Amino acid sequence: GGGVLWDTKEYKKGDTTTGVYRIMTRGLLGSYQAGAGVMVEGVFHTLWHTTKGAALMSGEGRLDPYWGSVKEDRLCYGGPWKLQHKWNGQDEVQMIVVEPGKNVKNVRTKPGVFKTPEGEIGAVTLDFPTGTSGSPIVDKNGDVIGLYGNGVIMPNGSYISAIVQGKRMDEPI
Amino acid sequence: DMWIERTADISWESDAEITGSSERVDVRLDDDGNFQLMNDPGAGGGG
Ligand SMILES: *C(=O)[C@H](CCCNC(=N)N)NC(=O)[C@H](CCCCN)NC(=O)[C@H](CCCCN)NC(=O)c1ccc2ccccc2c1
Repeated sequence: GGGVLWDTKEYKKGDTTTGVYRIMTRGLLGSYQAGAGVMVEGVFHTLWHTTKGAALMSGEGRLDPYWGSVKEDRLCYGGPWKLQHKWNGQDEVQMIVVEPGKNVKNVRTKPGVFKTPEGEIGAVTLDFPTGTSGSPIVDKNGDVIGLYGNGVIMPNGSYISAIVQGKRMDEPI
Repeated sequence: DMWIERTADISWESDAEITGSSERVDVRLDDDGNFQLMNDPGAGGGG
């Protein structure tokens, strides 16, 4: 389940103002936060499981999924994956926590690693509630190095999320 | 039926709270995008 380019009579493209966003939805009990994401270079990035590819409304416009991978658990709207930085495996990083029902706050942490058969992946020991996935993680220069939301629950009950990230994709050729 | 609302700038906060330990964990990533610890029920591939 890795990689796929979506199929999206035009529509008005939604607001892609740079920043961190809350992904909202309406349920049988009212509106709530499904997840979060980060808008950069006119493209919306988030984990795959937050919207599962659902079209998103932003302003008076709409944003359609462009690319996504369930295995990578990443998804972007409006264009190719734009994030192009990753943890240097040395410095501390900061998560812009977009927790449902609470104001955004930054928490810094020294990443550890997930040892994969294919190498190592930065991993932050931060435990935040369902719906926080998509929250961006940044380095000291303020660049988005990855996303929060996909990891493991250790036997001690503490949650550890990998710094979910992919490489920048080129524009369609 | 899903929308988004901007809620913050993208930036490093000098006075940000500190939390968490740096761990070294062995895992596997299945085709469904699930990380697996050795003793998790789902440890052992899956589609
Ligand atoms: C995104 O908002 C969400 C944040 C989870 C934070 N969890 C935590 N602090 N403990 N992300 C997930 O729930 C994420 C979805 C993964 C989808 C497939 N890529 N879940 C996990 O990373 C983790 C996996 C654990 C098993 C690994 N083999 N699960 C959970 O954190 C979790 C499981 C079950 C339940 C049940 C009820 C409420 C919450 C949870 C969380």
